[PDB]
Amino acid sequence: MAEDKGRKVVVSALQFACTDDVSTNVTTAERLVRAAHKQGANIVLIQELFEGYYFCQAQREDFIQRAKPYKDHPTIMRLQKLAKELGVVIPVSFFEEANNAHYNSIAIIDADGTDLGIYRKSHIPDGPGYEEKFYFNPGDTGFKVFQTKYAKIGVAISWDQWFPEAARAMALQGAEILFYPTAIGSEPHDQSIDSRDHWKRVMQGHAGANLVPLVASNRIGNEIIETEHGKSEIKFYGNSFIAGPTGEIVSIADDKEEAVLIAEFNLDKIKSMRHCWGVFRDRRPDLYKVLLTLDGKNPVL
Amino acid sequence: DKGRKVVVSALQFACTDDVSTNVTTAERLVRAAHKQGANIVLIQELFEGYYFCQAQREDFIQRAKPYKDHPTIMRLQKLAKELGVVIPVSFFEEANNAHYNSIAIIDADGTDLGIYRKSHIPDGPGYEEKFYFNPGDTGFKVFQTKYAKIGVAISWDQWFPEAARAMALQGAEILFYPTAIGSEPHDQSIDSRDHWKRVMQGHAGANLVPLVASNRIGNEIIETEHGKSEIKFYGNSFIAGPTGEIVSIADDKEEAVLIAEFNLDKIKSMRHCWGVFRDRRPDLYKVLLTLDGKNPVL
Amino acid sequence: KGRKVVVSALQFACTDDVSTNVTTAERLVRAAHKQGANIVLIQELFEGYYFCQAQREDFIQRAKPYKDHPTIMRLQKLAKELGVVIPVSFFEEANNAHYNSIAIIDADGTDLGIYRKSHIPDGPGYEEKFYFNPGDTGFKVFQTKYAKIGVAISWDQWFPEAARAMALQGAEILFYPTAIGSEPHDQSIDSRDHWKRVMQGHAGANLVPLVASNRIGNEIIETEHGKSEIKFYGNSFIAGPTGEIVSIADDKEEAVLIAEFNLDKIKSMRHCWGVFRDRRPDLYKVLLTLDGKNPVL
Amino acid sequence: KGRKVVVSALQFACTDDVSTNVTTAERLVRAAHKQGANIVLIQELFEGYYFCQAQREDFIQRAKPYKDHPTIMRLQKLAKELGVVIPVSFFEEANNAHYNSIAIIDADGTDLGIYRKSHIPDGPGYEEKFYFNPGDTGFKVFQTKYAKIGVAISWDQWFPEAARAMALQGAEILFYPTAIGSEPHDQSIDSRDHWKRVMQGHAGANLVPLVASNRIGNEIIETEHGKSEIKFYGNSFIAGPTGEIVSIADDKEEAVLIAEFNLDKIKSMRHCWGVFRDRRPDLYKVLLTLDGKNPVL
Amino acid sequence: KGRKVVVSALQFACTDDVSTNVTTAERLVRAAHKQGANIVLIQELFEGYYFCQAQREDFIQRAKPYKDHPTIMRLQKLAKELGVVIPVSFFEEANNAHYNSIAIIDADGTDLGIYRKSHIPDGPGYEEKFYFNPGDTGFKVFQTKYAKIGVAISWDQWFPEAARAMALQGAEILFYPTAIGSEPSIDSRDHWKRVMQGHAGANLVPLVASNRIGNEIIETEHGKSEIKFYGNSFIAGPTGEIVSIADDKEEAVLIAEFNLDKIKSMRHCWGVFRDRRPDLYKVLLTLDGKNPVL
Amino acid sequence: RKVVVSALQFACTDDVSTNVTTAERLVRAAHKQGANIVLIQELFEGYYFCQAQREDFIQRAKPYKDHPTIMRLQKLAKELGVVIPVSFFEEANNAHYNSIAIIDADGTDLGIYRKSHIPDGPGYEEKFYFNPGDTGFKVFQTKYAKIGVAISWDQWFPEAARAMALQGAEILFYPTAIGSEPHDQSIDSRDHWKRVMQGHAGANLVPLVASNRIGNEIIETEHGKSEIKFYGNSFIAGPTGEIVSIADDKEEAVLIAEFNLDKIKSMRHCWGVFRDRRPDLYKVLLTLDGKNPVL
Repeated sequence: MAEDKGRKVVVSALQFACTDDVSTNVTTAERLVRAAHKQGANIVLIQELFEGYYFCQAQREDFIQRAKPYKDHPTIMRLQKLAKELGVVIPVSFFEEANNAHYNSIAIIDADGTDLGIYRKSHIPDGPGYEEKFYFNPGDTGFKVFQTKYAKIGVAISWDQWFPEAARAMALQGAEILFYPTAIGSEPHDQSIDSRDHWKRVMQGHAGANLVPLVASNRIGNEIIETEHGKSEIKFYGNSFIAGPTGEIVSIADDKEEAVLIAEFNLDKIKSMRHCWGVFRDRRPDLYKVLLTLDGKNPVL
Repeated sequence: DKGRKVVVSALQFACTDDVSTNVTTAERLVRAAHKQGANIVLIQELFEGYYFCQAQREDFIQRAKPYKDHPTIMRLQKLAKELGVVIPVSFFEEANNAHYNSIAIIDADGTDLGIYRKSHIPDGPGYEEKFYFNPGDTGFKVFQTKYAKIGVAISWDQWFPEAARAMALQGAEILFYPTAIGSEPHDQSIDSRDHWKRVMQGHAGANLVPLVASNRIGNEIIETEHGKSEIKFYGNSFIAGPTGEIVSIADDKEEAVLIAEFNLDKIKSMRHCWGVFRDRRPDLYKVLLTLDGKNPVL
Repeated sequence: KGRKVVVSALQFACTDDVSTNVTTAERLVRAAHKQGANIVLIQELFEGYYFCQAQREDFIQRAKPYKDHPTIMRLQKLAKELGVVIPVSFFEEANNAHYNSIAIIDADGTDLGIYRKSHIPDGPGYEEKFYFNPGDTGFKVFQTKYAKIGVAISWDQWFPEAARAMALQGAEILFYPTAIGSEPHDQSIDSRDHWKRVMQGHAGANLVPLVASNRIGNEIIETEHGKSEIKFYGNSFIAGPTGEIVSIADDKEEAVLIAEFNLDKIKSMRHCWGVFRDRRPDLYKVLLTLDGKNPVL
Repeated sequence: KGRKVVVSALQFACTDDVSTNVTTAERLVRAAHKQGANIVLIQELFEGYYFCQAQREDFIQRAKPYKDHPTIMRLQKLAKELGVVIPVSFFEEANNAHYNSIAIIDADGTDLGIYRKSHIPDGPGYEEKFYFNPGDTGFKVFQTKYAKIGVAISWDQWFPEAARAMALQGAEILFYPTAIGSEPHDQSIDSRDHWKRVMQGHAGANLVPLVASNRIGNEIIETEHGKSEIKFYGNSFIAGPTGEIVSIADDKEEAVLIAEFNLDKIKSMRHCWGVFRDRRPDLYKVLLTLDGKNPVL
Repeated sequence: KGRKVVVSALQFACTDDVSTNVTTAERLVRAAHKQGANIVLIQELFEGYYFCQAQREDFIQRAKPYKDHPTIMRLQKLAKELGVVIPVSFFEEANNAHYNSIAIIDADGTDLGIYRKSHIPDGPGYEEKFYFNPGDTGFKVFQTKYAKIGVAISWDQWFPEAARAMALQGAEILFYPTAIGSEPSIDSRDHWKRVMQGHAGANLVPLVASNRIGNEIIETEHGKSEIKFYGNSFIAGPTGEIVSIADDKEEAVLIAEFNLDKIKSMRHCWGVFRDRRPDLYKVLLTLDGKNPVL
Repeated sequence: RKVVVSALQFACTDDVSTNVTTAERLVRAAHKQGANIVLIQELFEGYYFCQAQREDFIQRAKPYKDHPTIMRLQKLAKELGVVIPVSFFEEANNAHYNSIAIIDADGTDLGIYRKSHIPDGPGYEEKFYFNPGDTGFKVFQTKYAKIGVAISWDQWFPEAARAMALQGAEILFYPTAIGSEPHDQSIDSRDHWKRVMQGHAGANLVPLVASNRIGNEIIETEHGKSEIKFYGNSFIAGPTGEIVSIADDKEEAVLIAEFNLDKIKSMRHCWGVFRDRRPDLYKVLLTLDGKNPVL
């Protein structure tokens, strides 16, 4: 009796705490990637801006200079080594310097060690605790998919995950799995804001509407940043998870543990399911021009 | 709790294949909803009869009727005006040689505010809608009622984030989806109800607007061109709030009246402060105007 | 005297094995070339059975990318070896979209592009809407070594708008690869005469010849509700520029049909007759509605 | 000899009451009119305190739609009465988008349309990116009774690209209503000389006059993390077409600045100077990057 | 703390004898170095009188090729001897085309490449196109031992786009060798400085300008033309503030130290480059404000 | 801005290459007489073929794209530095037009205008050949000036001149081929033709240029020989309508008038008639029958 045929891929969401020291956090990442591969993982997802604290609680001049070029990046070069050694795909999130522009970016490292390129975060959040608009130009790559040894994947970043347009754009270009490294928690100006359920439901919705699985890796722990106006704290709420192509959660972490989440998907069965459900056959792009507005009337240039 | 408040309702009932029975059933539940305080009441898809799209039959097409002087619409305008409630009326539209799965929005004073024509048309065993309906040519609309600016789409439209975003971008404060979905006659292992909820809950959370879904219940057996075909409609009518939470839900067999109050001033303030509309990137969305990921449609 | 072009319609039966059917196509293309053909037309979805009687998940996966398609690549070699133009019908996968498509191969083997079927039929026996996104190429014409040609697919042939669109853009000949027969739900529907008249109208109205290649044979497909059967009724034909039939096959024979046209003299006939001079696009806005009143977005 | 135009920059301190502040605008506009002004410029967001020191939910709901805006409508009445052109800065709600916008009223009261602020500043004291979508009108010029003018907003004034965009589309005069002062996290920043120089640069590069109107006063805002204070530094000015300052206000008093320009003489001095006939747009592609290599989508 | 760099603007009067002028350039480069200069700017076309003033067929001879240029080669030796970066303005012959050009020499004497003057006035009061084709290099930056630098030439000075183009590409200091004066009505010295302070301010990069001084009489098609070049060479900082300036009549050696790391951090925090909108800048690739050029 | 303009008036054979030799040699004399903008008569590539309605004549038409004649008149436009409008019979897929291409002084081809008003009747069976044009009226900005180019029968319609002058036209231009009628030798149209055009100039305050064919022409039709005598009277009119240079009905002519156009924009702008117009009252000009707007 034969196994069910089709390409299988094992994916992983990792969840951990960071210090504001880069060598410590990269060592933490190698360790969890290694544990993930030991559980059979093929593609492994590390959370947003893992090289340090989530520094965007402050709006500081000196924190802008934590950016580094994409070219010859020490963290990327090191994880390229790991990727080739274990035979796994590793997206690497980093703060990019590009002449006078800066971006929250992610380089996709393939399972032979090859850097396949970058995605630059398109949607940039703002407000207390999450002052990203001060640091990052809005991304200019557009939504991208990457052909890896195991799959065509879509990778976007954190706040991108709240936007249906991004998931769909990746899916229309052939993405077979979506990946969202993330940094999200409490909000220092209002301790009654607890966004964790809202956060999951919106992404489950992307998974179900595009009929693709979806991986989110989010940070844990409390971090305190010195700001222009005193110290500010966020408690990162974990809840890393993996969802299947109906938006079912197949694996989930809690709000405090370090975790290695693992799941297997038959990409050929899911392809077949995605097409028979028919949503991509029935879409109406002739009726979607209003999505190219911000205000419901006026197309942007 | 200061601000403009509005009470919405999802209804859920079984249909026969006789229009008079079904409209009497609708009148009964609209009155029950109003009794419980409702301002806007949502009746399910194609509620005038059995869900006839299980078959592909010449005679079934001639069930359509013109938007103009439609008797079912005209009768609920009288009810809308009597109770001062907004009532969207789903009907099978004939428009010269075109046909549409449509919906007419009656305001609380009985005024017909216009129509929306279903945009996304499903197909497959049990749900052969592409055989009857021209794909919709109104575009996604919003309507200004006495109580709120609302966005109404139809059934299968509910699977498409593009449709919810289009209504929200145009100022819709609450979304409405009358529906008819159940089992599928070619495969008894398909159970879409959780998948169906999750995708709608995602629209509500991504646009931060409340969302109302009225779905049919009961078994319906149609005589098709190839023999009997049966669907069991699974109910699960629900109301979701602006973060995607279910605040009110029905099971898969009970007749129901569901009721929720929403404060639109607070929800507006919340939707804006969360920031997604401030942060969208239409400059990077051109690929949504493709089907194949490469070629923009004409 | 003037530019002459010999066209051909092919009519044959299919199994559901690709290699068999392509072998068949190749055999008939060669036979037409031996009789002088420059442009040879193979029927719709000739790679296998007309599977659209069913609405099946597994049949959707018969589709294949346009890129490096093994059937198009095979027939490019044949085009080249023969110096003929060969429109190649295939079921296209393009990411999550799917189309009933056709690639136009020039007489030097060059893939000149594609047209994605625009009008998608539906109903018992012909459940095409389940399988194909409505085409997004628009109507096209293709400059080949012999002629500017307009190629659309099957059900497109019932629409005068398609023919007109092609002719306005310079098509000098129209081609319609086709799959059409009886209807499994009503044995009394016989569409063959109706089908011809409508196509003859297009030919007469635009003053351009027209070529239609249709399938033959009984096909029995297993569907969600049991067996379903179509007898395909052949009647592949070539019409001239006043819509007269110059060549026609019966409803069961395998056939190779040949006809020669003087394209310069037809052009001059088409201009002289006046219609493209007298068209009133100022008064045709209603054709951009479905319902006779509301223009589509 | 030629078309003369008298333009004015206004400068004043704002209170927390809308209708008080619009009356303040009315009084200074009347005073500019009396001294002969044809086009009068009011500072940015003059309806109230500069609220952008804070990032607050409730402050967002201070926005109002462009349609039937009561401050725009009141100012239309005044433009018509006095025969002056008045651009009106306001916080726009447009369904779920919000912008920092300006409506250009013509000397007969006619509302010519709006520009939405393109470049949105950020940082302590000036958290504008929390409130405004980046503008989607693009740079505009408006044809008024007296002159084609280019109006942009505040932070837009640091970008040579905006001033050039407007001059290329025919602006004869540039206007920049502004709100700028000290910064709450660093009392060592005094940007007023820098801010002047950058604008004087635009005037001189395009050979067009330029008007800037800036707020004065200390404003304390209750933020999400406590009181934050800006001292607005005035220095409203008018510059000539070589970038010379012809009129300038101090850092704490109300002012009405007046300057006359001969627009036909300046136009002629611009054509002669030839910079526009000598530009190299074939070499300017890199301006469509952020990072000096990748063109934006 | 940070990379500190000393830059210099030189100003002198030219004779119309080449050896004399190159000897003058060398004397003043050495003097800049003696005061600590790391990068030294010589004014445009310094090997002689400013001749674009005449429409003389004979002055076309003065152009020499980029390859093996006697003046460039001599200045290469001096760059390598003193450890200083020297951009060298010259009149380039290249194959039936001619350009107003400049070649960047690094502190080790390496020839890092060439920029060609992009904007060429077809004015009613010059036929400069007579000598120079419009440049085909586009705007460049060169990585030197001390800094990334952008260099442009004479009329380029007027064009905000050229300064922005160099800045987008990492230029940390801009250099503008020029030559400007007028007949013995108005004088453009303030207009010039204001436009240039403008570019430094908008890009938050320091900016060095070297302009000649002196009267010069050339015989021409009509007869005599005379120009009094007005000097005012200057160095400006990253907010456009003038930190050193020359007068209209004497030789000068201007010196200023910049901390390029502090300036980088200031430039990025001010935020102009984070906030640019290239999606709304297309009209800049038109001449007439409506039609794109090729 | 002192622009010089010319009307030309010459004989045609039915031979493309020779006729192009005559335009060549009269354009050259225009330019030697100081001409900036030089006009060439309608369908000058051969005889006025529209006396017959024959199928083979429709096939005289040519694509706009890489047109033999356009391309040669472009080399010459470039070399002399003169602006030259070029009449030709246009093929466009199955459509056909009576069309004109405006060539600037650097040889630059600036775009086409397509004859809007199509004559009909004996000798002038133009409705048989030409689709009514779909370009609209057009003003081409050239190096020398904003110019208004329409074709032949267009000269009869005040709306066409008025439309061109609302769009910035400083000069109007009309290449033409009119003369005797073959059905009725009593009909003399030369004074009537001159006068209608003079009434436009006056009404818009813009100079006007009408170039026209001379010489006799027999065409073999579907019904026998057919003869027009083309009467010239190629003329330049000023902005009051006064004719300033006028050719005869018989001989080859090179006309010239200098105009101070910045001075004529002042005469016009100051006369007040454009701002005096009442477009709220002109809806009736969008009907054919005097009450039903056309769709």
